[PDB]
Amino acid sequence: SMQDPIADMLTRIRNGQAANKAAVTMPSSKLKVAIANVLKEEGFIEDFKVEGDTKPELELTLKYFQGKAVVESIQRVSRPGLRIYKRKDELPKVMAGLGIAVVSTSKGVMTDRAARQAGLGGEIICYVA
Amino acid sequence: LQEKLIAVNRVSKTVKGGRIFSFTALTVVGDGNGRVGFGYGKAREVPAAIQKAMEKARRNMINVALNNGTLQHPVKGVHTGSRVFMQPASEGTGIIAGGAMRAVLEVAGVHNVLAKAYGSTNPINVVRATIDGLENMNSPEMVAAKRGKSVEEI
Amino acid sequence: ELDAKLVADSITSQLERRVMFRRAMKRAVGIKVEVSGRLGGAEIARTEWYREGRVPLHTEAHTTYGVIGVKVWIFKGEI
Amino acid sequence: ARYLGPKLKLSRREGTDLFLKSGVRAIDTKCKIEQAPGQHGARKPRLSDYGVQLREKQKVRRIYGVLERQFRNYYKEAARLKGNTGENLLALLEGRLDNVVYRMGFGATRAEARQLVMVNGRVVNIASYQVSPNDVVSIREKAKKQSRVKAALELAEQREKPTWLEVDAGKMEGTFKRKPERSDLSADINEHLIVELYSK
Amino acid sequence: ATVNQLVRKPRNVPALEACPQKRGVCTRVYTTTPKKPNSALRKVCRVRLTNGFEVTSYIGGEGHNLQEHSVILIRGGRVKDLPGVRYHTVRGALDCSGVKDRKQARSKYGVKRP
RNA sequence: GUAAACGAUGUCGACUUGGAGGUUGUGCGCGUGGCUUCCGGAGCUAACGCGUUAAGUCGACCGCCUGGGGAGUACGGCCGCAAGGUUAAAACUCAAAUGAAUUGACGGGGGCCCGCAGUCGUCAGCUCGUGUUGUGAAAUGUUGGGUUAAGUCCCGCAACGAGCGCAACAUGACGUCAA
RNA sequence: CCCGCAGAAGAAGCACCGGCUAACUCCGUGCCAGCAGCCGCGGUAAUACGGAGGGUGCAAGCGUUAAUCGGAAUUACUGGGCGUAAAGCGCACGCAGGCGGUUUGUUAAGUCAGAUGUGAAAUCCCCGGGCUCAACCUGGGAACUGCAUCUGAUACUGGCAA
Ligand SMILES: CN(C)[C@@H]1C(O)=C(C(N)=O)C(=O)[C@@]2(O)C(O)=C3C(=O)c4c(O)cccc4[C@@](C)(O)[C@H]3C[C@@H]12
Ligand SMILES: [K+]
Ligand SMILES: [K+]
Ligand SMILES: [K+]
Ligand SMILES: [K+]
Ligand SMILES: [K+]
Ligand SMILES: [K+]
Ligand SMILES: [K+]
Ligand SMILES: [Mg+2]
Ligand SMILES: [Mg+2]
Ligand SMILES: [Mg+2]
Ligand SMILES: [Mg+2]
Ligand SMILES: [Mg+2]
Ligand SMILES: [Mg+2]
Ligand SMILES: [Mg+2]
Ligand SMILES: [Mg+2]
Ligand SMILES: [Mg+2]
Ligand SMILES: [Mg+2]
Ligand SMILES: [Mg+2]
Ligand SMILES: [Mg+2]
Ligand SMILES: [Mg+2]
Ligand SMILES: [Mg+2]
Ligand SMILES: [Mg+2]
Ligand SMILES: [Mg+2]
Ligand SMILES: [Mg+2]
Ligand SMILES: [Mg+2]
Ligand SMILES: [Mg+2]
Ligand SMILES: [Mg+2]
Ligand SMILES: [Mg+2]
Ligand SMILES: [Mg+2]
Ligand SMILES: [Mg+2]
Ligand SMILES: [Mg+2]
Ligand SMILES: [Mg+2]
Ligand SMILES: [Mg+2]
Ligand SMILES: [Mg+2]
Ligand SMILES: [Mg+2]
Repeated sequence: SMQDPIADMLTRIRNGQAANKAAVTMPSSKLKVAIANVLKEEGFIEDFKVEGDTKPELELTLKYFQGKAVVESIQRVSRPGLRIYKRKDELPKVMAGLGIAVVSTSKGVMTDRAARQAGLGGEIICYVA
Repeated sequence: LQEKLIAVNRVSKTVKGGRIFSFTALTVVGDGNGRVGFGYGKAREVPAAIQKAMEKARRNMINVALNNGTLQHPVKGVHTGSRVFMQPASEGTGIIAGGAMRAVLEVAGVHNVLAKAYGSTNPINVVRATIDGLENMNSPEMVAAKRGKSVEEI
Repeated sequence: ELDAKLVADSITSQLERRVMFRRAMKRAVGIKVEVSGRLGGAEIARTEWYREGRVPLHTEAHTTYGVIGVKVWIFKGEI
Repeated sequence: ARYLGPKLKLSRREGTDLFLKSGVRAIDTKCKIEQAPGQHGARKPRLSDYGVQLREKQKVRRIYGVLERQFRNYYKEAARLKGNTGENLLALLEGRLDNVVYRMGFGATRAEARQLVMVNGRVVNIASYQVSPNDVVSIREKAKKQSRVKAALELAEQREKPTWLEVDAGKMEGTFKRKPERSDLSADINEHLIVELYSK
Repeated sequence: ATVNQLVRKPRNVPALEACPQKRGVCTRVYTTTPKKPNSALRKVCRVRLTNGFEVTSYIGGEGHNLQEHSVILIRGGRVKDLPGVRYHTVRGALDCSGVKDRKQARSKYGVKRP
C-alpha cells in the first residue's frame, strides 16, 4: 500500500524530469504544498498550483535550463521506516551548500540554511540538488 | 599537456598456431587547469600501444570546473564495477588518492583532494569513474544559472 | 645507408656492439629485415622481423651468446 | 645514530648536489654527480611511483643528516601544526639550530658543524633545537682559535648567505628574524611527495 | 537487510595458544615429500608441546641435529608445500643447533657472527 | 511434506517513451477496462540481458546471503509407521571455487565445398594502418548474395585502404611439430 | 651541572636486493641442497637456493614469531547484496510486531530551542610555561558528543476527539 506520500511526490518529480515532462500532477496535501513552496522559492520548480476541494490535485511545473533538468537529484531522507531528526548544529549541507535539505521545523517547512539562521533543528524531509 | 601512463597490460588471443600476445596502454593527458582526457591504445609492441593511447587521450578531453586546485563539492563517480568518492580538501593536503585516480586528478589540475575507490579497482574503469565524477561536478555559477538566482543567493 | 650489404653489416656489427636488436632493425627499415638467434642473450632463441612497403618475393653477428643470423630484402622498384 | 659513511654517494644516488661537501674543489672533479653509486651505476631504470616518493624523502633527509625516526616525528609535527603540512615540514627543518652553525659558516660541512656542537646568550649543544623568530644565535669565545672555523667562514663567504638571517663578523652572531616561507627555499624539493609518502 | 531486521537481529597457529613461541619434545623426526609441483626431502618433526598439543614442525636451513626426545622451541609459520605443517623450529634455541656455515641472514638461522 | 515445487525473479502500492499480437468484458470505424504473449526505447546490468507483467525510478514489511570444500553432514530438539523431513554446527583442508562474455581448438553438432579420399600444403589462406563498435578480452574490415582453381572477381555492406599469399612476370604466405 | 687531563683514542650492527617492494652481478649447486607472506623459485649460463662483490632500507638496534585494529564497502548504521556469481520460504492465510490516505481541533510522548545542574582528576586536543632540546613535567582553556530537570516551540511523527 501507499505508505509514504512525500517519497511518492519526490519520485513523481524525479521521474517527470527524467521523462522531460512539462508538469507532474499528484493528490495534494498540506505537507506536499509546504514542500512545493520551498522548491519554488529555491528555484528548482517553476510554479505549482492546487485544484479541487474534496479531492485536491497538486500540479508542479518542472523547469529545464540548457536541455538538462534542473533537479539533478532528489532523495527522501526521513522515511516512515526510519525517521531522521537533526539539531541545529548537525543540519546537513547538500552538495557543499549548492543544494538544499528541506527541513520540517516547529516554525514550518524550510531549507537547511533558513533553519540554521532561525536557530532551529527538525526532521530532514529530503535532499535536493 | 602533462601526460601520464597509468597501466600497461599484456593481453592474448589464441590462434591455430598458438597464442598472439599484444599490449594495451591506459594513459591520461591534461592541461593542469581543469581539462583532462583518457586514452586506451592496443598494439603488438608496448611503445606503439602508448602512442595510440596518447593520441586518443588528446582528442577525448573534457572540461572540469575546478576551485583553487580542489573540487567544488563531494562527488561520486561510477563505471562498471568501479565506484569512486572524491571530496574537496584544504591546501597542503595533496592528492590523497590511489594511483589511477591520482594520475587523473594530477593532470586535471586537482592539487588537493581526498578520494577513495570502492568496488573494482580495475584501472580502466576507475579512470572512467573518476572522469565521470569530475565532469558532472557543478560550480556555484551554473547552479545559480539553472536555479535562476545570484551566486550570493546560492 | 641504402646498400643492402652495408645495412646488413650495420646490423650485425651493432649486435656485436650490444645495440638492442629492435633499434638496429627499425633503423635498417620496399624493405624487410629478419634477425634470428639468442636475441638479448635469451636462452630461448627467437626470430623477429619488420617489413615496410612491398616485398613481392614471388614476382652473421658472432656474439657472446652465439651466432645471430641477419637477413635483408629491399624492393627498389621492378626490372 | 649518525651516517658516518662516504658522503658523495648520497648526492650521486639522489642525482643532485645536496650541499654535503666543504667546497675545496668542484663536485664534478670530486665525483660523478651524473652517475648513481656502485657497479650497476651507469644503469638508470624506471623508478616506480613509490620509488620517486621515497627518493624525494631521502633527498630532504640526507642533506641534514636526520635519521628516519626523527624525520617521521617532524612530519607528525608538520601535519599537526595549522596550515600547509609540506611547508610546515620544511619550516621545521629550517628552524633547526644545527643547520645554523653550518649555514652561518662555522663548520665546513654539517658533519663538521655537528662535531663543533649559544642562543639568546645561553649555550645549546642540541642539533635539533628549534630556533624561534627574534632569537640571536652566536658562537663562544673559547673555541675561536680553531683553524676549522677560520676556513669554514671563507668557504661560507663564497656561497649565497641566507635571506632571512643576519650573520656578523668577529663576535660572530645572527638573529633568526622570521621563519622562511616556501618562496625562500629551493623550488626543487617537491615536499607534497613526502606528505603523500607518510599519508600512505 | 532492512533496519527493522537489523534491530531484530544485528550484524592458523592454534597450538601456540597466542604465545610467540612454545617449547616441545620431538616424538618423531623424518622427511616428507612436498606437494606438486615441488620435489625434495623436507625435514619435519612431530612435536608434543608443553601445553599437550602434538604438531608437525618444519626444520629450516641446511642440516639439523634433532632426534626423538629433542627439546625445541617452535614459532608460527606454515610451509606452503607441506599440507598440515603450520610451525617452524627456531634454529639456535635450546637443543636445536645453529645452521652450520651460514653467513647471510644469520639471525634467522641461529648462527653467531664469524 | 519433498521437486530444476523455476520466471532459478517475495508480497503490496506509486511513478516513467513506443510497436505488434492473443484472450475476455463494455461505450459511442472510433473509444474504454481486465488478464496475457512477443519485440524494443530511456534507464539499469559484470555481461548475458531486463525493459509499464522491470532486472527502471521510489516507499512499506518479510525471507535469505557472506570464499570453495567438510555439509544441508554430525550432535541435540521437534515431526514421521517407515522412508526420512526440519532446525543446524565444528575440527580439518585448499588459494581458489564461481558468473558472464572473448579468441581458438574440438564434437560420434548443422550447412556449404575440395583432393586418386622436411612437414601440414601450392592448402587459400594470414595480417596490418586508420576509422568505427565494445567497460574489456576483442570485433569489424576478411561476414553476406553470386561466381571462381583461387580472400578469383562482381555486387552489397561502418568501414576505408594496404601488405604477404592467388594470378601474372619452377615458384612453398603468416605460422605449426623445442621436427 | 661546571672546570681540567690524555689521546681517534674505548664504541656498528641487523634485515633485505624475482614481482608485489627501495636495491644486481659473478661463482657453487643442478626438482638436489634448499627458499617461500602471496604468486612462485630450483631438473647445467638461477638477479628467487648457498657464498662473494656491489647495492637498498633501518640503525644501538635490526629482524622473526605472537597479538589487535586498519586496508576489508569482506556483517555494509554511516556503507553491500539475492534472474544466471552465495542468497526469494513451494504457495497462502494470519496473531504478535513494523508501517500507515486525507481535513480540523486538541495534546505535547517523540522531535526542536533555551536555561540550570551534573558529566572526578589524569589522559586526548589547543594556546602557553619549565627541564640546554626532546621525551617528560606543568598553567589555563577546549572537550567530555552524555544524562537529568525546568521553561518554551508545534512543522513533522505519536496520543485523543470529530
Ligand atoms: C556455543 N554455541 C551455542 C554454538 C552455536 O552457536 C551453534 C550454531 N549452529 O550456531 C551450535 O550448533 C552449537 O549450539 C552446538 O550445538 C554445537 C555442537 O552441537 C557441537 C557438537 O555436537 C560437536 C562438536 C562441536 C560442536 C559445536 C562447536 O558446533 C557447538 C557450537 C554451538
Ligand atoms: K618445482
Ligand atoms: K558485451
Ligand atoms: K516473507
Ligand atoms: K573454510
Ligand atoms: K582495426
Ligand atoms: K546498509
Ligand atoms: K501533533
Ligand atoms: Mg572506446
Ligand atoms: Mg572486490
Ligand atoms: Mg635512538
Ligand atoms: Mg527445497
Ligand atoms: Mg511446476
Ligand atoms: Mg515453467
Ligand atoms: Mg528457489
Ligand atoms: Mg491467471
Ligand atoms: Mg525486451
Ligand atoms: Mg539431515
Ligand atoms: Mg536431526
Ligand atoms: Mg580468415
Ligand atoms: Mg587477393
Ligand atoms: Mg566486403
Ligand atoms: Mg604464382
Ligand atoms: Mg625495484
Ligand atoms: Mg649458474
Ligand atoms: Mg599479523
Ligand atoms: Mg569494516
Ligand atoms: Mg557483495
Ligand atoms: Mg549453479
Ligand atoms: Mg545461485
Ligand atoms: Mg517463489
Ligand atoms: Mg498475506
Ligand atoms: Mg498519517
Ligand atoms: Mg516533549
Ligand atoms: Mg575530566
Ligand atoms: Mg496529529
